[PDB]
Order: sequence, then C-alpha cells, then structure tokens
Amino acid sequence: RKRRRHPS
Amino acid sequence: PLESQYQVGPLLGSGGFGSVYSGIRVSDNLPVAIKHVEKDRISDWGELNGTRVPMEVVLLKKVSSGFSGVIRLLDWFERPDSFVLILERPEPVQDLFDFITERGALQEELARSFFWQVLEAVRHCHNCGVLHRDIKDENILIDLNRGELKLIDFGSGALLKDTVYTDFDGTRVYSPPEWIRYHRYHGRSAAVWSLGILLYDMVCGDIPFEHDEEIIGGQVFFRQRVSSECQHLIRWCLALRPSDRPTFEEIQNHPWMQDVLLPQETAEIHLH
Ligand SMILES: C/C=C(\C#N)c1ccc(C(=O)O)cc1
Repeated sequence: RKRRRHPS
Repeated sequence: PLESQYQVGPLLGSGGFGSVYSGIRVSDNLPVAIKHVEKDRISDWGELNGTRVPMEVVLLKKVSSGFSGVIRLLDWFERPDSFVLILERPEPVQDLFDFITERGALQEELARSFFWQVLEAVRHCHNCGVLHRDIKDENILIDLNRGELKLIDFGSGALLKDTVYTDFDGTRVYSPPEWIRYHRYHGRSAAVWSLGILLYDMVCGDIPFEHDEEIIGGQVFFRQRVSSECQHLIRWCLALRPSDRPTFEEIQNHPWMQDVLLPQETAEIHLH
C-alpha cells in the first residue's frame, strides 16, 4: 500500500 | 550578523523541511538548524516591543524553555525579504514519518512512549498559549540516542484561544470532520482529533483516512493487530462530534497509557 507525506 | 555567528552548512533534507540548513554556532559548536522563511509567503503576523515578526517566531518564543519536547528557538534575524530562525538541532535524528516508513507498525510499548511524549509536548504548548495545528509524524523529530521526541514546524500554528477558529493551513488528512464540513473548529478538540490520527499511524503503520469522505464517515478499520484498549483510545480521539472526544487528562488517564517507558528506556530497548 502507498504511504506518502501530505503537504500542509 | 548571522554569517559571523554561525558556520552555515548544506541544505537539510533537500528542502523537505523547507529552506532549512545545517549549521553550527561558532560560540560553542552547538549544532543548529537554520530555517529561512520568505516574508511574501507569511500568512499570519505577530508582534514581539513593536517588532512585527512572523507568528511562527511569536509561537516558538512562547514555547522556548528547558522543556525538551518542543524545538527550541535560539535566535532569529530579520532580512529585507525574509526571516531567519536559529533552532537547536538534536543529533542523531530521524523524523517519525521516516521512522514509521522504515519500521512499519510500531510495537504498542513504543507507540505508548512516543504518544505520551507528544501529549506532554502539546500540553506544554497549550500551557504556553500556543496551538500547533499541524501535529503529524512529519513534524516530530526523534532524538535517537536520548529517546526524546521534538515537536517541530510551528508555521501553521496560532495563539491558543477558547473561541472558534475559521482558518486552517495544517495537514488536511489530520484535520477534523468539523473543519471538513463546516470550516469551523475549536483548538483543543481539533488537536485531540489529530492525535487520534497520529496514534493510529503509529500502531498501524499509516494514517487511517486519505479522503474527505473517510474523515467524516466515522468508521475506523484496523489493518494491524491492535489491542482493544488502544483501539478504544483511538476511536475516542476520533469521535465525530468534538464534545465526545477526550480531554488531554482523559487521554493520559486512559488504561492504554499506563506504565509508560522513560525516554532513556525507550532508546535502549527500541532505538539503540
Ligand atoms: C533536521 C531538522 C530539523 C532540526 N533540527 C528541523 C527542526 C525544526 C524545523 C521547523 O521548526 O520547521 C525544521 C527542521
């Protein structure tokens, strides 16, 4: 599964 | 003069933290992080004296003390087009996002220690009049030798108030359903929601919700084996109605939170 960062 | 008081090194994290450069204070070889913020990109402004500074500087100064749970602002400078923030840099360090990516879902004993430290840090912020508004694993640094967590990046924060917030520039997938639905929230209950997202993240290896529909839907599916006590705390933090969420006191008195490891024990058992 694709885990990613998220911009603020 | 910044260029005289600090030896400036290369970019840190290749821009992933913003324009943050490694540095060393010449006075005592203290490792520092040198963070640059463009005036033209600053949303909220504050006052220090009549000095007009980014709100981020105001908030960082208010939480700056001996408490090690928040990043410490050592100094700051104004430039024609920017502000420069000098932060005390722990070493060696890894942020919690990368830590979880590499380790997967954390053992509950380790998640408990980390979560407890974040709770204590957020309590410190609130006691100092500061609402962080961007609690997430990306904004948490782990001191790998001391086992101590540091809250970073106050650039979305605000002065803590008891009245309603109608603006928000933090991370949407950590924001609460009342913000998605109504563009309104109160600070403490919104923080507790983001802490539920964070705790799920630690014990499951990724955050539970990616889409608005999941945030407001009110269903939490556990993809990893998680104890009933931990599931209960997570679901309580992720209550749809803000008044149904626990206070910080209720979180730290929760049965899952008892018998936390000390930071040094955490480093020796799980990090060394
Ligand atoms: C290695 C990264 C940091 C250090 N030391 C750091 C600390 C604070 C921030 C921040 O507050 O934005 C950003 C990066």
